[PDB]
Amino acid sequence: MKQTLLLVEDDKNLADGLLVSLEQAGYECLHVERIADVEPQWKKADLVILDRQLPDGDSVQHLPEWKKIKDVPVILLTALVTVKDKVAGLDSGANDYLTKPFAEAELFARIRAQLRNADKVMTKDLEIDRATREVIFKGDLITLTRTEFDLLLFLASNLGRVFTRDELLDHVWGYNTRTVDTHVLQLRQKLPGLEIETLRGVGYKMKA
Amino acid sequence: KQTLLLVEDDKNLADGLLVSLEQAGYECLHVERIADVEPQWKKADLVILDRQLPDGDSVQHLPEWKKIKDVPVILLTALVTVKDKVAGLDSGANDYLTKPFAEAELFARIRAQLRANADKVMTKDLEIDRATREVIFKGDLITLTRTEFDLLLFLASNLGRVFTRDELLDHVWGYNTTRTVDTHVLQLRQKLPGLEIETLRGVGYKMKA
Amino acid sequence: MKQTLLLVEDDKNLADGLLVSLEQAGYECLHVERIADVEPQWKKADLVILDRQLPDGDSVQHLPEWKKIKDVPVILLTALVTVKDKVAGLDSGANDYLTKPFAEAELFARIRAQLRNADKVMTKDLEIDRATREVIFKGDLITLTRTEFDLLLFLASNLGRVFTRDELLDHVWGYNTRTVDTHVLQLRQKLPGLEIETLRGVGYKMKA
Amino acid sequence: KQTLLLVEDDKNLADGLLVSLEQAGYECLHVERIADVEPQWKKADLVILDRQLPDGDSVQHLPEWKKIKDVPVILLTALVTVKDKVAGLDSGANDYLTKPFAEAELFARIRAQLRANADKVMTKDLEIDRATREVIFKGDLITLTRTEFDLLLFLASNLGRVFTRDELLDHVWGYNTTRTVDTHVLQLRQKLPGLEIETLRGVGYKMKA
DNA sequence: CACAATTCTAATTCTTCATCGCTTGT
DNA sequence: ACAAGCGATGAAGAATTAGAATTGTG
Repeated sequence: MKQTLLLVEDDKNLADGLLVSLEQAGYECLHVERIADVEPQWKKADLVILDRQLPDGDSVQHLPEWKKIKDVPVILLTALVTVKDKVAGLDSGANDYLTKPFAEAELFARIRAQLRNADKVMTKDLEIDRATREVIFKGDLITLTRTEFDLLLFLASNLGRVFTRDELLDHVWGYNTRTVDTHVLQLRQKLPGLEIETLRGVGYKMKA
Repeated sequence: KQTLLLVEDDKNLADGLLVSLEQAGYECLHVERIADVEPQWKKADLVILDRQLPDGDSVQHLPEWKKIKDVPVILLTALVTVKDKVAGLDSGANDYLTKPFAEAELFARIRAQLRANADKVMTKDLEIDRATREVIFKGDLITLTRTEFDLLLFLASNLGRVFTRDELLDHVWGYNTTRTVDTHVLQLRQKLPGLEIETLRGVGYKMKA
Repeated sequence: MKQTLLLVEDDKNLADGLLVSLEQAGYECLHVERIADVEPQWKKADLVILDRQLPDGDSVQHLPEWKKIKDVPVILLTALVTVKDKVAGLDSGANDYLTKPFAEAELFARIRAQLRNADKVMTKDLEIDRATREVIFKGDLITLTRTEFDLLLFLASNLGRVFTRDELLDHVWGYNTRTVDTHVLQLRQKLPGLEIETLRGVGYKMKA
Repeated sequence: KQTLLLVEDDKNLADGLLVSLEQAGYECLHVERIADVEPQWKKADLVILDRQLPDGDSVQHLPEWKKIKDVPVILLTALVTVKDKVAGLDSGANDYLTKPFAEAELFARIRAQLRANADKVMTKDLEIDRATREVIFKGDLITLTRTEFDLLLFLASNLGRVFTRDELLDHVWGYNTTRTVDTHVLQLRQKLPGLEIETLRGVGYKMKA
């Protein structure tokens, strides 16, 4: 019961308030205010909420080439009026729509219904299927726990990315110190040929 | 090719919208009552429902239909109340419309939900039949309750797909009680011997084969 | 030990969805749109939410006589952001203020903060404290269940009120048929001398 | 008679605000560091706290301060994001205010929080010492783990009252996982035989005394 | 009265935390 | 070599599935 999430919005306290309810909801969040920054986080993202009027042009015009990267449930949430925009937003690749002042439970409903190969995460000699929660290393499946599988998968999708151990507490356990090492050592000592290059202070990324 | 379906008792606008939809390329199906929905649900690849039909409300019968063919169910009604948009979409509904609608708004929500036998299952061990609502494990006709008959069917459709106990009370029961499922499988190990249901610590339950 | 709630807002959509994620939350709600309609819904409540934009005048000018009845946590929220209005809203009896745009979680945080003699609701030969959930009837103490005690004190606060059998179901059972009859019998058969006057195939009511 | 307190390292702004309260008449205290924030917590009927402090954060140590006296508190900080606002309010706060503010705004929020031996307790058969974390239950000396002492602590504080297991996790354990309390009382019947703990099937637990 | 959800309850599978010692660069 | 930091060690305290009569109920 855990997936990923993305956000795009320039509004300040409304993009802030929404991302509090979702981190209280249990879906990890990425927040962006520049189309120049949406290319990095797209592959990481399984879902996208968007706004229409923004810097670097109208976002819907920059949309379809990101759809071309991944078939991702994309919802344009924005203040605008015409049904012409509804056709403008949904003739292209898109899978719903909303509008202006709204209630936050409305958005939570339209995205909950959309939640219900691409399901794999392949890196180097490793197949991770979360529909079964099984890992394979050179044709060998080793069973892990819900927390061991969590940290490994977050770094099975994030390649070459380093985050801090305090950040790993709030990214593997969800919203609310030395376990990070004694269990990544549970991983090294139980997965022969583990390719996690330890670092100093700041610590963990996956080369490939 | 492409097929669809619709359910509407109001005559003038329904007849006219399927005309423009028959003018459109799609081949069209239509009924006026809920007893006629289950006949052609299968051959249809997309449906259009309403909340105010003659023979009752369409949501109470919905989730059984998505478990014969999971096709995009687009609700359409005069109920602009947001609590319907909640009960609808948190039942097996994808999207809504407004009671009057722009025609190109409707189609745009048809393509957007199109671009992105069925009664018999074949578990290597045994056989399940949803018509007679029974089970045959190596010849034995096991006696189950509806609760324990229903949780096995949603799992036999997605075997090997482990899911948490919180995402099953929203899938066997109605969406939106208590903490129970641990005892509902314990009875199925008690009466179906050697049934491959692996239990994971802190994760969930799943069927391997 | 769940409790009550109340709402005063003429704006319909933002009062529509606001009560959704509260019914999703687990507190029953009351929906008002006139100050002449605010008077009757007060005593039954531990909490009160209020708007300053109302038909039939300024809501703060009808405020202290509601404080007289019960000292209730009554937040305010409006398009009036002036600290002068904050002094107006808070010199008089209240506990908080807010702003038109928010996270729905801000209210949720600012209502969980207020929850923590008046615990009782007392009727004919009946003493019901919700903090212990024992019934005292003519002096006798008698056991109940989770739902038995919940519907008994439901009709204990509501004097002479009548809800339909379907209305009693969604109220005492989780959101989103014959038991209402058989359980009110497990109420009569438990305690004799209970003024549940059955009506015409319709509803039920506790008179006094 | 009416007392209150303040916590801030900022020098002149704190000086001008406590003088206004002394101009307001409310007898007040002030501490500049967390080193002495704990001593004078008892004498105050209200506390104004700032998280921006040189010797660390304040919310990370908030709940044990309220756990000694349930007096309302207010947070004042340069962190005006809603994620900081809800985090403080959910971790035991009682109100909130922005960083740059007017005076009567504070005052009106001082009265609004005013108009509506705390270390040892003695109950039947239990004579509890919270400082040394020891209990003498029926003549014997009992010593168990920490969480099993904070659990019999908030119950020993609000005893005779029931609380659902959901309302204990955010009240005894760290908020800002269900099969636990069902087992945490079990060993309380193993180590404290004869404890006066009734249970409510479907509801929470309580101490009968 | 049948059916179902509760509390035990009993025996494990996992986090977290000190301690030595060990891996990086300073 | 020194000086922070990072393997490892292996526990002990949390969770985590399994039975039995009880309780509640649509």
